[PDB]
Amino acid sequence: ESVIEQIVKYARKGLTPSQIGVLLRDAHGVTQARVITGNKIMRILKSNGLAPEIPEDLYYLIKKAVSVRKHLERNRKDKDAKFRLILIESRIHRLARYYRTVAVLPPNWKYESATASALVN
Amino acid sequence: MAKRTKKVGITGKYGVRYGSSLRRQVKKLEIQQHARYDCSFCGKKTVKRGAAGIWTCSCCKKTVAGGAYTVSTAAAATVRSTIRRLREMVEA
Amino acid sequence: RTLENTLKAAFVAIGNTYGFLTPNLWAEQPLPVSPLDIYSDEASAQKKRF
Amino acid sequence: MTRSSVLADALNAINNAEKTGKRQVLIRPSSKVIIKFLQVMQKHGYIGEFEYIDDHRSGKIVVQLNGRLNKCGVISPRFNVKIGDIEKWTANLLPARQFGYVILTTSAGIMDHEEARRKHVSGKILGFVY
Amino acid sequence: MGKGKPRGLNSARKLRVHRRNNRWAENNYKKRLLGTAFKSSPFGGSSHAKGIVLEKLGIESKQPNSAIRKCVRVQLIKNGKKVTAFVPNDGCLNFVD
RNA sequence: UUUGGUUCUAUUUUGUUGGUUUCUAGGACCAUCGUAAUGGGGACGGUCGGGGGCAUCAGUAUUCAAUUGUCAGAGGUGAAAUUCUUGGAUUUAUUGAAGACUAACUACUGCGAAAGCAUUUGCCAAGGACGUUUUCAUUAAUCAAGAACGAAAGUUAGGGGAUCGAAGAUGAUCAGAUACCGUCGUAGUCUUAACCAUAAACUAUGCCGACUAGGGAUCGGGUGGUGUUUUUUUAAUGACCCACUCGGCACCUUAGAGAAAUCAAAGUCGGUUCUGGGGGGAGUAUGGUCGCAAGGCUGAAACUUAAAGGAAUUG
RNA sequence: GCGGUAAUUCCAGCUCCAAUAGCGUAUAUUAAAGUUGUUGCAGUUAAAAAGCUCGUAGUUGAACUUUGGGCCCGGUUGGCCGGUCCGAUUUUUUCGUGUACUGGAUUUCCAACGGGG
RNA sequence: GGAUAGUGGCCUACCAUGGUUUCAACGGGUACGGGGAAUAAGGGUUCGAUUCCGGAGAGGGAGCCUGAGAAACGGCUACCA
Repeated sequence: ESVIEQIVKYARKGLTPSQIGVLLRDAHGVTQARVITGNKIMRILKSNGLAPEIPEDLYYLIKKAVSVRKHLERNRKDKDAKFRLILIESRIHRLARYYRTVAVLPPNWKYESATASALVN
Repeated sequence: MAKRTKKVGITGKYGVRYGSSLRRQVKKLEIQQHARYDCSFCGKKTVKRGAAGIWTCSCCKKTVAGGAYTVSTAAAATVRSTIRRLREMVEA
Repeated sequence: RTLENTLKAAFVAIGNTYGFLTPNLWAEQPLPVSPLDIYSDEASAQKKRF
Repeated sequence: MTRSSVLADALNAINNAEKTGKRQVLIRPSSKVIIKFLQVMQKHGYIGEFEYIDDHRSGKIVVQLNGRLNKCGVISPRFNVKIGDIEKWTANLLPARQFGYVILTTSAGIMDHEEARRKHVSGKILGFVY
Repeated sequence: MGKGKPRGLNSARKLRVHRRNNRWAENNYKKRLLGTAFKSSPFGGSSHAKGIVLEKLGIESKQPNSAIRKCVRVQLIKNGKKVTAFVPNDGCLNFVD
């Protein structure tokens, strides 16, 4: 039903893997790729496509947390007065643990990386 | 850690006495002098204290001025920003 | 107990706890003792008019 | 957490509120539960608006119930994905005496207490119909 | 409902068991701070008089007695009048007022 | 799964054991042939703010200072005095350095997990909103122990130190004041470094989820309808006429509950944890852990009492 | 809480009576006391919401099953006697005694079952 | 390996350094454990005992003969009370 409506609107299977496929190989951004086009076409992808193989995604969540952490770590080293911000460092790093428990259970190498992937990347 | 409980750092030298406050200061400056510091130039965690106020990089061999105990302080960093603020405005 | 006899009920073991005195207990009691309204009678409703 | 408890309480409060009907989201154990009660005729029917390919699933429940009062005097959740009561076949505590039934979820399918004795049974009580 | 927990499983339900034990207000296994015992016979040789309470008045005649199960406390004498001699051994009930 | 091979198993036809070799099922090794290997949070675009840290910058004090000018008071309160005061004050004008705070603005107001946070202004970087239907497609939800932050005031090193300001100094009160009241005054207030782990940390309402009444508009965005102000005249908005949605807010305000007073949940009966004990003894003893210490956490007994308490009434 | 002089509570005997070959009193224990709450209770002001958070060992399980089957269902298989319950009856009676019957959680092994977690 | 009627760090050589415990181990205190006893409508609390059953003793403790069987109240050895 939901998938069928978009099937009439778009154009057709085979073509849709190729259109999406380019943007992803360029550099990640599953959400981005997806807002381009020709949306009526892109709309079908969850509804029909399994979801592609990709670098990043499970890693993205951790990657961003570490990205943010380093910047805040300078602001904790300088002046101590930072009472609000510090908890945020504690929230983000930790939001990565919180995701890390379920995300570890289907695949291999998420277990080794995810522990390590605080304060490295 | 060590076989230590709290944290001596230096303290064992003293033996027993000296007191919490006195030994704490003497711990802080020297243990932070010892702490691996990145050289500005290479970026390797080279810097060691050659002497009081003398800092040297093991890799590059550039030697630099700084605090006696620590490579750097807050104070020195404040001075550098204000001169730069003055300098910027004059230049435009 | 006296209240039960007059109600024209002979035997009911009614576990009233949580309070000593008396006007509040007597005040509580007409209220289960007037609205009955729960099953079989509920089925019996259908029929109307004055 | 669940949705199941919300269903029993929303009907009982509504009977008191005096209303045309109910709408709520259904959920998976919650749709399975409902049907049994109707069969004993506490409720005329229910229909889920959009049974197929939909995010939530929402159930419009046809009430039995006003005009004058109702049918389902009290639906009060004892367990209903709430709290972890247990019943044995032999150990049957229940309120009401008789006028009312108990719903047990069992290995076989659902049913009333009285039918459940004829099979034998046990499970966990969902709620008490008085 | 129920009780707070669902009785769901996997090493739960254990928490409430701890609460019952901490919590029991009165005196525990028996009491023998001082005391009990159906006759505990103290031989006493102090006869004295103590006061009573704040809102009344009166002055009871009492006799203090030293117990076999070592303790000296004030004991009340029941009945009107009394005489009590050599020690003697007078057996006490140990009721609470 | 069908169909053949290659290795293992393999009574055997042989009294017998024996030496020597396949194929059939099963297992193994496979080729042929013939079907699957599968699905709250984030992401992008975004907006507010008083989210935090640093810098910049303003003014408005008073003190201090420099200077004016000029007499006999000023200061302060119920009343006074202490104080200040002819060596020229104070009040007054202007200018500088210092100097703490952000009046007016700031509102039933907004934001941070909370504690809290308010000059404008810049720099780095977070977070909740919406709107998307992109990803995990229910991924989730709470949690003793663990760990993090945690006002103020204490504490400690070092800089600054204006009014203020315990303690403490004189004065008045007054029977007594170490009191309120007045003057004076130090650590403190403040800054960077490091500790404290507590408050009437309050929304006296732990936190997560479902339903269950409306009503006035407040802020953010989004769907806008509509035109106007308002700009400019293709055109789109900051506010607005005028609805709707989403999240918080709070009041106004339900009736089933709430002792109650009240609440709209503290309602109808949830997920989960901590924790309660009649009051005084007691958030105390003792031991442990932690802390520089203050003290904080953890945590009662002999004993004593016929009450403590809440709310509502009538004096 | 009675006794500050005409005491309904002392002290003496009449009377009234609960109970009655027993009776209360003390101690121990339990009910009531939903006052250890599972059934059966509180945390705005009653003792009591942890200041708040980040997470876990451990509570729970998001739109109609299908395999397996531990928790599930459905039928059979053990618990001494004594005591407890139901009756004969037996000792002049009777409790005792006495016979016979009826029930027993739990666990074992076993047909069969598939909502849920 | 030895031992014993027979399990076996029960005991003992050598090699391994282990194994348990936030689901409570180790440790401390408690005015036999089960079958059962009274409560109370049920639920649970309480009680665990003299009797039945199994366990442990004989003033305290260790060892040993005899005998099928004893680590023995009515056996010894023998220190101590």
